[PDB]
Amino acid sequence: IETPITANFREGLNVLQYFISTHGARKGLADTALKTANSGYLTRRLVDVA
Amino acid sequence: KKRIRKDFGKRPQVLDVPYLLSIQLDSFQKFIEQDPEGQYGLEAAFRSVFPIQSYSGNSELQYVSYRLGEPVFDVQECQIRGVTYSAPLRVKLRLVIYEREAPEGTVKDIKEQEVYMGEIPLMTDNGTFVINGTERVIVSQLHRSPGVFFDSDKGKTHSSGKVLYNARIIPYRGSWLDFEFDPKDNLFVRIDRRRKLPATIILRALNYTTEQILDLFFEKVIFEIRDNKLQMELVPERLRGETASFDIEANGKVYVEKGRRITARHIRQLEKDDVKLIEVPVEYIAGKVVAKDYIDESTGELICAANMELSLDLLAKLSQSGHKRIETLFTNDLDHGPYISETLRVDPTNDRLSALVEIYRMMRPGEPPTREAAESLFENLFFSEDRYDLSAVGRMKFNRSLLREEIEGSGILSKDDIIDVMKKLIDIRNGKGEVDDIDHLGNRRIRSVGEMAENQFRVGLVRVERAVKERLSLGDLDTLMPQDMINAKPISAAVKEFFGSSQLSQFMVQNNPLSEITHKRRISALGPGGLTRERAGFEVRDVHPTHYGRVCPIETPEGPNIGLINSLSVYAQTNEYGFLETPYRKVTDGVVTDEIHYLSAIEEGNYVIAQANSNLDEEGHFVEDLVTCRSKGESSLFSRDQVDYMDVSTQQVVSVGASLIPFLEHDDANRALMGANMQRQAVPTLRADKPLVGTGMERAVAVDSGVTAVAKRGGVVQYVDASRIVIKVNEDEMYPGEAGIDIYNLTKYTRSNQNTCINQMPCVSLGEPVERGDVLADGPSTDLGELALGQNMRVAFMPWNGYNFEDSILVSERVVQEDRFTTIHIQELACVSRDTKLGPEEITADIPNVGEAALSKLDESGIVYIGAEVTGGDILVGKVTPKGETQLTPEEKLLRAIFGEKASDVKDSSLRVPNGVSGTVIDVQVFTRDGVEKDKRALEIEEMQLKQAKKDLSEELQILEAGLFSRIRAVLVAGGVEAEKLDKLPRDRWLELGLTDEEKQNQLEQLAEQYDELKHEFEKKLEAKRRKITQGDDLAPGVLKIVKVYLAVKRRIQPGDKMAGRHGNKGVISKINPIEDMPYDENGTPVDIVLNPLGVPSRMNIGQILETHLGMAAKGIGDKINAMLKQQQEVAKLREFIQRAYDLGADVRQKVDLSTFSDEEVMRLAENLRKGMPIATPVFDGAKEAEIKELLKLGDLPTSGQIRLYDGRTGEQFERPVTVGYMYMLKLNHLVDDKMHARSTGSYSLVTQQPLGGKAQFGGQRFGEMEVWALEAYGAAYTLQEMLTVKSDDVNGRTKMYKNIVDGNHQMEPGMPESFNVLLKEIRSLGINIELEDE
Repeated sequence: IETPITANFREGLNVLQYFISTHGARKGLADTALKTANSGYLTRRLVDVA
Repeated sequence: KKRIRKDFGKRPQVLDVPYLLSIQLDSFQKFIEQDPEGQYGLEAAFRSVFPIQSYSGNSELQYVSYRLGEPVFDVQECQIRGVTYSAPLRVKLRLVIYEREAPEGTVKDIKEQEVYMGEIPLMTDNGTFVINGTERVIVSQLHRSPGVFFDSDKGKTHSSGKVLYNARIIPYRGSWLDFEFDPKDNLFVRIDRRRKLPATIILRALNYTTEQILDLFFEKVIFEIRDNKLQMELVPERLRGETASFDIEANGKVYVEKGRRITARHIRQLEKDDVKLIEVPVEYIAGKVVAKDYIDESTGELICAANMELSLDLLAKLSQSGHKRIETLFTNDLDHGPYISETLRVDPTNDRLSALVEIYRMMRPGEPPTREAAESLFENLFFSEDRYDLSAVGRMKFNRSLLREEIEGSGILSKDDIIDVMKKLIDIRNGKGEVDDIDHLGNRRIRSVGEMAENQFRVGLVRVERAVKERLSLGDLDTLMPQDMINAKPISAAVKEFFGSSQLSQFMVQNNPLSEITHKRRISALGPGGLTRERAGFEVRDVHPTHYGRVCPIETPEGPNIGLINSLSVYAQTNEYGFLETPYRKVTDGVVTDEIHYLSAIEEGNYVIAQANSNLDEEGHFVEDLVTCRSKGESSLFSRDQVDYMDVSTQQVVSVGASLIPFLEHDDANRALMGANMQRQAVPTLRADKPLVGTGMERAVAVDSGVTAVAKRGGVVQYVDASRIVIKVNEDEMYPGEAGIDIYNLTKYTRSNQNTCINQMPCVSLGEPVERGDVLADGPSTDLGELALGQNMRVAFMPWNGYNFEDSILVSERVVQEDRFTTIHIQELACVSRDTKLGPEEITADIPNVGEAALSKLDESGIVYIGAEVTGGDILVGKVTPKGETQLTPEEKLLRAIFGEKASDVKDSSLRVPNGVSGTVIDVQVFTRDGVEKDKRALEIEEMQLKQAKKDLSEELQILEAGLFSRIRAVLVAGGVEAEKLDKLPRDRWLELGLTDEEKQNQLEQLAEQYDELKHEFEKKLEAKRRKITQGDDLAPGVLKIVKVYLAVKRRIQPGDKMAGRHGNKGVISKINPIEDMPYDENGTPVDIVLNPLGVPSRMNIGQILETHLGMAAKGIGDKINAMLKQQQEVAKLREFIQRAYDLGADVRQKVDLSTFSDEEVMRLAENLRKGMPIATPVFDGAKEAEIKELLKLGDLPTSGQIRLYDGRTGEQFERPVTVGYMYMLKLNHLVDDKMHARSTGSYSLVTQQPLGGKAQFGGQRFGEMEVWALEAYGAAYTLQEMLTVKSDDVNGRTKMYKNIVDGNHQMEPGMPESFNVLLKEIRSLGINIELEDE
């Protein structure tokens, strides 16, 4: 994004900058969401081989 | 004297949060208008099924108005009882009969008013539904608008797939309609996402010739033939991106010479001179494609057909012929590619017939298509509502896609819609124009609950409508209106399926009032098999910049689903036709108006809207000319003259779950997500205490939602009970006598969905004039009118001793000594008796093989009384079950035919208490089928109620007697004094004794009438009770009665419970350390809860700390104004200390000076901030680094924040001060999974020898392959061996092992596991064979 953010956690964080950081905050938690359901999927492809 | 409310952040709230139930009520109301007439929702679906027209009969069923009949019960008997609650649906119908067969003379219009059709549930006074037994709520849906789009590309992920654009149509019911291109510059079409077909096969089926198709994707260029030469209607705009193949000259001026390309400059040069006619060679036209057919008007022979490419030979005949109007196609190599021109060639079909047949087989391959079937199917693809309906809103959104004028129209698509769309698709593929915004709310529409209920209702209609046509002939004359036509079966089997089996709808979260309101006001991205699944969502989970103030981008549940749900924000609301419109304060010039207006998601981008984080004195002036303003995604600095609109507040940005968060701006979205979920997992605590920092939404949730009881009409309270709050309304003369009696029932101890208990403790005392809108009773966790989930304790952040490692919580031993976190849990244990091979089971207390203490608490019917101190082992339900001839012994067979049949036929099979849990009975279930005779079960309880009701009269007649006779005596004595004489004769004779003529005699006469009148009212009052008890009986969906005993166990705070605040700091209690070791201040008051400061560096949530400094200094900031200035007015021994101790702390001129202001002045200075008792802090616009620090030096006691404590273990000076205060935390409810799962030896399965749990025996933990590789890795062999042998499967292993351990020795070496046997046998039976071999 061409529009950086100046406000931080300490001072008054407006509704604009808080909304921008949400974009990169959705990814992280949405990653382990499908891994906690079955983490034995990736390992299965390797253990059954060697 | 007038001042300001004085609080954190200067953001005046003009329009308070509207009804939160606007998403449920408003939607479902317009859907099914019970009280109102018939319009929208169900009505919008009746005029599409009732108007049936079956030939060979001429019957027309006209619709009038639908009116919901009478419901089943109230709203409390749907939880405490076993009521399914299903209100029948009856609609007015007036059909006319026009027989067309044999002369019978039957002509009349019989009007069958009400006809039962389908059983659709209704919505409660709050916004929840009930089908089976538990509360069920339907969550809204959100997907792409049912119309057309223009994405990038798809399907070409395996190969290259470069330079390829496509369009997609996503309906709700029917087939798909795609349009993609291939590397061969050819367009195709996908129906129901199947094999690719020519994109011109669907057009021909709509009665379109080859000549017409060409005039639906390309513009026509008219060529003129005069003076034996070729001309052309030149169009500058069309020359964009083309090479000059000839000398473009006009009026003796060569604009573009042959050779050089045509830029954008030469285009404007032609538009300025208005050049619309130039000379063009024959080769230029040869590269074009003729539209229609052109024959020689001199010979009569065909020169060239349609679609055929022109040439130097074909054009040579078109010039000699004599034509003047040559209509061809304009195609080049760039912004006008011949895509459709090459589609007709790869199209097998040639007309409409070959098209309808080809499509029919493609959809339903099997039976040979016919003349009627082929046409019927096609019309039911995208041209019929009964199979393809894009609702009444889809049309509106579909119009703005093609830049249409009007927005109204039909739900189905036309032959002109698809074509106009494909036109834009080509433009994008060419170069002109770009893609469309998908994530934009302009496309992603919200599906209200009402609409959702209509979605599963329209399906059941097209299923029953196919039966009303046939049964129409089965009717005699004019009597085919009631059941002799429509059937209420196909509909019920279609609607009930969604209220249970559907993934979109799940169990209602009632573990907390706030958790309930956030469930209704929730949006889901998952739905039917016509949308998206769980596999993909990397384009819908992520919030779009356009989603501003319409949905909180961080209100999605934490766990399996992240970003798939996300509830709905606050001020945002589903308007009329989907388009979510968030409120905006219309501000003219430099004056802000208090008026509000709902702007569309597409209208917002047309106006510039300011922000809420802007300083405003009142509502008539602006702080600074240049202030940060936002548009529709960008950020620019506008003046107060350019500003047209402005946000309402910093509340609409988030939801009600995030609005409660004090310091949300100081928290990162990561942990802020869980912070809103901790409130969703709240639990009704005993000591309900409101936070020391409110935003202004804790009072709105309780009032609007069905949490706090609201009076119907003003009146005077006479009595206040815990179970009922009677309100004596003065509908007549003002007297204590009965009049407008309106009883209000308060739900006490009933089981919810999350095994929680909802209570309503009355607040109004004796004699208190209530007003319309006042509170009468509290709620599950509400204190008075606000919301209070958790509690307020003393917090001291400090790494204790290993305990608070990751996410752990340490609490003093005082927490268990007091029931501050003691919540109420309710578990349901249903016990059903079914038909046995020997006969129906019985429910009696006669159950052998038990102890005396077991049948002691049980009555003479097997059902335990209410209020029994039961425990692990005690019997709750007295159910019995026959054995069988196989289980019978020759000894008990003889006495079976001698001492009676009911002697030794049945055995022991009653419901006991699960091992581990131990509580008390709070509610028993009563049922008795009429066909099974009303035994001692429904007779004893009845007799008891008859005895109580009779006693309730003897006590009322006693008080009434000793209440009036004690008054008539003081009147009789006055004048006719008879002391020792009146206390002799019976009380019923005191009425016969008259008194000298006087106004006093009238008093005795009136009191004689009041006695007989009232008494006669109490006598009939008992009569009414002796009716309902001995009248009709309601049963359960089960068979042979059902006894549901609810168990309640005091769930104290024990190791394993998880607690968290409102910032996202989720943790679990470690060890309950005594008040001995735990540190404490210099003034006693030991620390209650201790957290880990290390949960800040990693977990970015500084906000939680801000609350800590706000809780400690709360005795000098804003609460000080209401904790000193308010208490000094009450107690006279405080007014002498507050006036002096205040100025010494706060010397700010802004603050209230107790020394100057009097008792009257200060009083009014404490009413401006009464609501915000524990100060007030908004969401993203409240506290500040500068404001806070200043407010910490005004009251007691520490400075800067931290303060010097002392170690609880050592007791010496604590090195360097620490941050302490009162943080508002919250306890999380305990799910069934939290209950310890103890198992050692239980029952096993049949086909397999795997242990299986259930009611009594707990389920065994699974040992997945993941755990297998663990022990497989270690050198251990016997450990993992028995793991899947002696432990579980192997049957001969579980026996020998147990018989060896009880002896004292080791278990015999693992022989042959059951797995080895079963598997081996599954091989021998086959063609192969496995056999074990020795060394």
